[PDB]
Amino acid sequence: NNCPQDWLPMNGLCYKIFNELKAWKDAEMFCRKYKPGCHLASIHLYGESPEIAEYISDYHKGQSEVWIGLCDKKKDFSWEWTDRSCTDYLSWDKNQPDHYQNKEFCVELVSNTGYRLWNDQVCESKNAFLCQCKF
Amino acid sequence: NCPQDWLPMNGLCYKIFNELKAWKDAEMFCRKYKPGCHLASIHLYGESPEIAEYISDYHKGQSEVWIGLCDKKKDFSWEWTDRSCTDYLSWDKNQPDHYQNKEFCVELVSNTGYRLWNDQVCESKNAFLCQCKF
Amino acid sequence: NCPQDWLPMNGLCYKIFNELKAWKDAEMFCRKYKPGCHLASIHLYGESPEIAEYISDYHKGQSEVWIGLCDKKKDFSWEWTDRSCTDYLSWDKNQPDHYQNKEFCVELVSNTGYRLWNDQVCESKNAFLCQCKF
Amino acid sequence: NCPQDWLPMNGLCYKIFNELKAWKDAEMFCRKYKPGCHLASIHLYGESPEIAEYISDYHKGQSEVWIGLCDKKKDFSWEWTDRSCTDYLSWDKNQPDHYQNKEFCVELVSNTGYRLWNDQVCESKNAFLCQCKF
Amino acid sequence: NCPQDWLPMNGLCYKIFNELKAWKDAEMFCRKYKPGCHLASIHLYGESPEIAEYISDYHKGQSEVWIGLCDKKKDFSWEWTDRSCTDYLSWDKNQPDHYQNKEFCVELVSNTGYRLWNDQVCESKNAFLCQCKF
Amino acid sequence: NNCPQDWLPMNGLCYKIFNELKAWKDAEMFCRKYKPGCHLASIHLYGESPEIAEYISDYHKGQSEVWIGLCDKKKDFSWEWTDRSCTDYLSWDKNQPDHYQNKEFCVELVSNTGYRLWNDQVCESKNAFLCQCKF
Amino acid sequence: NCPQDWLPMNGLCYKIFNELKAWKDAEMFCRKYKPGCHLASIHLYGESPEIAEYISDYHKGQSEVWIGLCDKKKDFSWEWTDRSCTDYLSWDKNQPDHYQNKEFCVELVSNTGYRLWNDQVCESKNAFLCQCKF
Amino acid sequence: NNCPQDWLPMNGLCYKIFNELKAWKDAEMFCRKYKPGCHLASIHLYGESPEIAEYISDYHKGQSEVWIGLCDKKKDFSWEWTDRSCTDYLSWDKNQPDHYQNKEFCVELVSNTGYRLWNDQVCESKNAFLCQCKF
Amino acid sequence: NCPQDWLPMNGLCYKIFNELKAWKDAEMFCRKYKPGCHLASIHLYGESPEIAEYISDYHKGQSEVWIGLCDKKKDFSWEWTDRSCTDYLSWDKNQPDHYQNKEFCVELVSNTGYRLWNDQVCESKNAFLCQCKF
Amino acid sequence: NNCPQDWLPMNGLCYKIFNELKAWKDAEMFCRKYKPGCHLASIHLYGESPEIAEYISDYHKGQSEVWIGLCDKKKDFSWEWTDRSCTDYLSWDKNQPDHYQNKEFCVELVSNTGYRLWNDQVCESKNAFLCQCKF
Ligand SMILES: [Ca+2]
Ligand SMILES: [Ca+2]
Ligand SMILES: [Ca+2]
Ligand SMILES: [Ca+2]
Ligand SMILES: [Ca+2]
Ligand SMILES: [Ca+2]
Ligand SMILES: [Ca+2]
Ligand SMILES: [Ca+2]
Ligand SMILES: [Ca+2]
Ligand SMILES: [Ca+2]
Ligand code: NA
Ligand code: NA
Ligand code: NA
Ligand code: NA
Ligand code: NA
Ligand code: NA
Ligand code: NA
Ligand code: NA
Ligand code: NA
Ligand code: NA
Repeated sequence: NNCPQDWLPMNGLCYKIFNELKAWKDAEMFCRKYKPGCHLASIHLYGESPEIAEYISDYHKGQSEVWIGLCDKKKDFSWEWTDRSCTDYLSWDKNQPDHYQNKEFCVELVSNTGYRLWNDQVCESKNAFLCQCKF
Repeated sequence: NCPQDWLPMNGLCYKIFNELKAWKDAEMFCRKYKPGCHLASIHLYGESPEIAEYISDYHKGQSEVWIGLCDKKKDFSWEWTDRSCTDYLSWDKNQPDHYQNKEFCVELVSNTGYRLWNDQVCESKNAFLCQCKF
Repeated sequence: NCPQDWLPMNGLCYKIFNELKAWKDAEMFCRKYKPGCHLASIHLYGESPEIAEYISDYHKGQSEVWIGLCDKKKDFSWEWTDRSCTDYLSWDKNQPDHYQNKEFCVELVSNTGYRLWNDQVCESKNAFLCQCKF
Repeated sequence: NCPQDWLPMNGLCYKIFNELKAWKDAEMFCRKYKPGCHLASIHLYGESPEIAEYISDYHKGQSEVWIGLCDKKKDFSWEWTDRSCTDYLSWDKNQPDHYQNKEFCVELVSNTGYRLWNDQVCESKNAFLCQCKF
Repeated sequence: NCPQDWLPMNGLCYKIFNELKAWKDAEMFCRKYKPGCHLASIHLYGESPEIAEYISDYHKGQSEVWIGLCDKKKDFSWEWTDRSCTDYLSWDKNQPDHYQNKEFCVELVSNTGYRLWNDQVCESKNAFLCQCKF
Repeated sequence: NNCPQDWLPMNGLCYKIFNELKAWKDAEMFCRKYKPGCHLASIHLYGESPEIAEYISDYHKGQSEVWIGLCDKKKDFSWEWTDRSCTDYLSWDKNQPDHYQNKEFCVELVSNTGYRLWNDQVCESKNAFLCQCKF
Repeated sequence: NCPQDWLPMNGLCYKIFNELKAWKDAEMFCRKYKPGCHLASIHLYGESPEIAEYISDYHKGQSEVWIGLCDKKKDFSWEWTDRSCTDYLSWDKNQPDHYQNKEFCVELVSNTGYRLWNDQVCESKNAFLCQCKF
Repeated sequence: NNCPQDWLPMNGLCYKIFNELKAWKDAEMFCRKYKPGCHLASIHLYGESPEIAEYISDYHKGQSEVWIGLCDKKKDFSWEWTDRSCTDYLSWDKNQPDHYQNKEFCVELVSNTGYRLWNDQVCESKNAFLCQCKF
Repeated sequence: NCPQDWLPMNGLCYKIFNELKAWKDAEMFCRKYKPGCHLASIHLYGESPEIAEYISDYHKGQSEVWIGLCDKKKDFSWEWTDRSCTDYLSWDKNQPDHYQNKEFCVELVSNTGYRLWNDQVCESKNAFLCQCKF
Repeated sequence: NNCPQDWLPMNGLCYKIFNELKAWKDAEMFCRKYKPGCHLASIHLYGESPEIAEYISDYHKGQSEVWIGLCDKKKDFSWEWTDRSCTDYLSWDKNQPDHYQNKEFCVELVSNTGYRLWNDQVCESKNAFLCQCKF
């Protein structure tokens, strides 16, 4: 909050991009075991996506897509944040979500959009990821 | 304003200690760890999931977990050690029950993921969850 | 900022209405009573007993009471009418049950003091609890 | 947001009622006077002298004053009727004492300026102080 | 702190007016209704459904609804009449499109539940949503 | 809720001048029984004296002094407000308090100073008085 | 906060009076209107347009408008009549100018839309804008 | 910052017990010279007393009593805090303050009560003491 | 936080840099210095004097100072790089002037104490002022 | 608010006394060049005086006077703070300000009154001085 100087402060939390390529579950547990009170980031405001988007475009090593903490654990278009927050904001890319081949149930940030809009993607895909934390 | 090995939550800092201690022996450890600490208190439906998940990830152990709830008068009058109000409950199946009329301290049950509570014999030994102001 | 025939609670204002209406009819009655009204939403363990006592003291009859929770998708996707977050639950025992796949609207149960919820058939004509900004 | 005939104190409204009534009558009178009303609960040192003058000046009559503190278990475990915490005591000398046997309700003592408390017979008729939320 | 025929939201008061007026008339009507009023501005993602449901319930008739957003410079430089920041957008599919370079005022689209926007001829006669400060 | 329109709003309390001439101990009781939560006025900040001064000069109908709620109930220079507020501000006139002839234990605003400065006075003197209320 | 015919702005109420008066008498009228009123003061870059528009809408007839800024020392020390700090300026081009003709009071320039300031003779009858605390 | 680690944070202030035995005036000056903005502690709420009590009982090495920043320098029951705070709260033990033999004008916390209640005491005695600091 | 070598003002931390850079190069420097950094934005009349004194006492050289205001689409539409609104202006005499239609980036004028603004060539190597969020 | 330990926290700012002797001109500049966002101290509340008065008395290594950031630049009783704050508070000493021999235009705190009250004195006089900083 109280954020480290290599983290992005925003609306009470601290956000950071991780360039390692991990599957969605791998990345979630990475954040949670990084420090108490960490998850894959949640978004809740129209004005948070641009600030996140620009931050990734400036500190992202590579071009890998970026996981965030939205999941469809019931495979029925009921999307949930892993920080147990409330799905009160959506920023989907065109024609998404689409459950392509019924393989996609996790959510990434699309590089083509500036990491601004969301896409549902195959869980086991190995991407970069964005942790959020309380400090 | 917590140390980076603690859980921030609603202005206080929480932490799981893996050593085994009796309820009283656990409360005293927290109190003497640093000025202004106690066995943790819970006051919101939302704090119960948050704690359960923190423990399930950082509990370098196996056992159940003490919290600072005690039936002092032994008549279902549950006080917190930190002297805060008892305005929230999260019991397990058919708890509290005073099994053998020797159970008066409260623990977090691992079979529930550490979300529900059970009254247990105070002199038994578990891990515990401290609660500190920093 | 709320009239005296209503209960003030956490910035919003509630009132039990005794005329029986089906779930849909009740929601719309609140909506058109005044701009910014819905069937009530509940978000804290502390809000439940305060609503339960208000109903008991001001409710005429022993009928059940509608609240703004329903499953529009008919698959356990519980959504409040006022679009607030489903961040709290107080289900009765063995609920929700989707009994005979006719129950999709949630009521407060009378013989629990109105602390616990039950999903019920939408056409059932109950009392209802409005929630309004002012 | 208090009306003019009430005392505004710390976010609640307080008013004395001079009609003589037993304790359970006083509590239910407030309850049904308006939604969100009970007998007064006192929580701060600074609140006792403020209620003290208010009653001293607007108590048209001469009686003791019920407040919403009672030993519902009859074993010196006192609870407020608004479900609030018991985080403050302001007893008189030699109180509480369960004198004789049935002194389980709490009254404000006129010989203290209505500042200190005495436990008294449930069924005794007194003036009473409602607190409400407007 | 709103009247009852008005919708309270995030510190301001909103109301739908069903008389059909061109954009500049609708702005001037709000302005003269009471000091400190303008055609509504919208600043949060959650504000849109709130307005969308209000209008649907209270829109006597069937029209598009003016809001206080216009492109005075006729070059995609949209400004709110209340001088607030243009920190939020909620366009309909393909809009804004400056059709035939004659569309510079913003309306709410009934075919989206009044959630999404379209740029429209300013002289078109629409219902309108005033926004006042009390 | 707010103050009534014939009252001065200042820092959460309401103040009104009353031109009736009363003894200090009658002034206090008039205020206390005007409405629950009323006492003779209490002043706590440097900037409060000008606001109270100007207000009186405009809505005062007379040339009398004005009682305020400061009292030496002990008769030994222990000045206390009737509202139980903190004696954390002083604005004494020249050579005050004086305990003139061991009879001056109640405090009045001095019209000769614009009603900005205080004077300890005989309590039985009949002056105007300033109430202070919570609404 | 305010009455329904006043402009609420940043915790105060503003209102224009179309009667013509000399500066001194305008100030006197505001002060004896209601306790806690003066000629208006301006402190933020963003307030001047908010006032400029309010007047342009509710000013009947035409003239210039007084505000509560003057110079009693007769140099260039401008003091508000509400004793607030002179921490914001907004003069018209080449103003102030002491056009030694009794020019020591400030008015709003209709040629700017009532946004920028000008020093003009005190005795000149102009309209005025009061600033009240409700 | 907002309280070191061996200090007790409470209601926006920091507190610490010093077991070095000192006189009441000596203890005051010790605090004031420890850091800018320090005094012998001040108590203001019914709930503050037991939090202090529990803290002292746990962290007080030694057995003596404990000074707090309340004294009667007018020697007439005019009790005032050294930090200029308002005497808006009392917590005396039974039969105190008793000005025993007109020697007692400084205040201490009483062991018999768990350091919860107060006692007026000879200002020259040697007790431990409780500092209070803004950080 | 705000390091002791930065200027605290209204929740953000500002620091002068004396290394001479083109405007884009100055912006990309800030953005890459620390997450949450851009060229400075200014929003209050009172912010301009405080920035001015800071630069006059801490900058080295006599270069004009860049800020993050830019006419990106080159039509007198000035936007901040940190995405805050353009609600404040402090232009210099007869500025902006798009001189020779080659000036689209905004600098501070040393000849005004670094208080007023001027549009300038985008690659004019100047000192710059970063605005960060710690 | 984030004051280091050698500074006085008060009402959101940090203050410190410097015993080095410097003129008013020089003292104001040393503060401003110490850290970004510094000036000679400003005072705005009745209660700020005794809190400053006591801090200086405890930490002043000298017998000298103390500069504050108040001066009459126009030279006509238009007292203006150097931090550009409002002159909303006065604490003038006895028979001050007095422009003694039309030479005194800057303001100091006098040791006579425990550094509580103000005197206008000579700009070029070399006194101790008090800085005020945002941290
Ligand atoms: Ca997809
Ligand atoms: Ca058990
Ligand atoms: Ca059911
Ligand atoms: Ca008794
Ligand atoms: Ca269009
Ligand atoms: Ca006298
Ligand atoms: Ca002129
Ligand atoms: Ca004693
Ligand atoms: Ca230029
Ligand atoms: Ca002098
Ligand atoms: Na988030
Ligand atoms: Na807790
Ligand atoms: Na609700
Ligand atoms: Na209460
Ligand atoms: Na709006
Ligand atoms: Na007061
Ligand atoms: Na103003
Ligand atoms: Na204290
Ligand atoms: Na800024
Ligand atoms: Na200051």
